[PDB]
Amino acid sequence: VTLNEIVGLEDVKEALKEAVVYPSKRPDLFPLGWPRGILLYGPPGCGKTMIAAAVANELDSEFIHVDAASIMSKWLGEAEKNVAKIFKTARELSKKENKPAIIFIDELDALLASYTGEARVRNQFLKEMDGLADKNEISKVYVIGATNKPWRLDEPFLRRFQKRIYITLPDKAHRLELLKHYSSKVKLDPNVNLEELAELTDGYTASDIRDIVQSAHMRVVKEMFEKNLQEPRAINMDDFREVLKVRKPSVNQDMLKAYAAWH
Ligand SMILES: Nc1ncnc2c1ncn2[C@@H]1O[C@H](COP(=O)(O)OP(=O)(O)O)[C@@H](O)[C@H]1O
Repeated sequence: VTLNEIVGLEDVKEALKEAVVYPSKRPDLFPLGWPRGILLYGPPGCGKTMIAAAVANELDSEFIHVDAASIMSKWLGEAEKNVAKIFKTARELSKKENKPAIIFIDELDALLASYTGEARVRNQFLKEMDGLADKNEISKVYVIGATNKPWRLDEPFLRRFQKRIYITLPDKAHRLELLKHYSSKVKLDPNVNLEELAELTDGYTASDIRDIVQSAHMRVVKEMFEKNLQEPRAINMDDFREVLKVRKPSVNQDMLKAYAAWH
């Protein structure tokens, strides 16, 4: 998974290049240092995972994909042990290959939740993060965290991520490119208006949009199968309309401004 495979997020692409790629490739050029914690926050299905992997891939760095919910445990002492082990692994990958290591931690807010005092997982995580910054550390390790509930992160936690990037719902023009992108792979009737579809999909995420196209395709595929035909008819505008009547956005009303509030 590469950067060219991601439709929008040109300024996000830039920010991460700036935070990770450039200092990894030219450390001498950052005499004022750089942060090693990047936080991607926003609604789900907006490309957070995608973009983290797309930069690991750009740098050809070592990569560790972690789901924070997976690290947690209903027994004492396992969650902070798991945390310690991930960072250690990374440190060692980095020094062994003499190259940077990227840990992508998805569902970051999970570290703060109650499975069992939750403080002990937090404090270990906070210590590893401060450890990355240490000017005696030989390993070059970066942490890219993602959440769709940033309000669940406390402020000391936020202080370890000195770069913090809001990834929003796609705008009309973003939606149009996503539409163009996903629909390119299926066959459309000339009466189909991407422009109007762009407008009707306000509130919908990038994966929602993919799902809308998939779901529209399925109307024709289903038509072919149930009549035992060879190939399906092209997708028409009404097909999208019927999908839109029944598929509402993954992101409801308030959550959209929980996000802009916190941002
Ligand atoms: N900018 C984008 N361009 C192309 N596809 C996207 C984009 N954003 C999201 N997607 C699609 O949505 C899916 C979910 O994206 P993901 O990176 O997991 O979202 P997040 O991590 O923000 O919850 C991906 O498999 C991809 O199919």
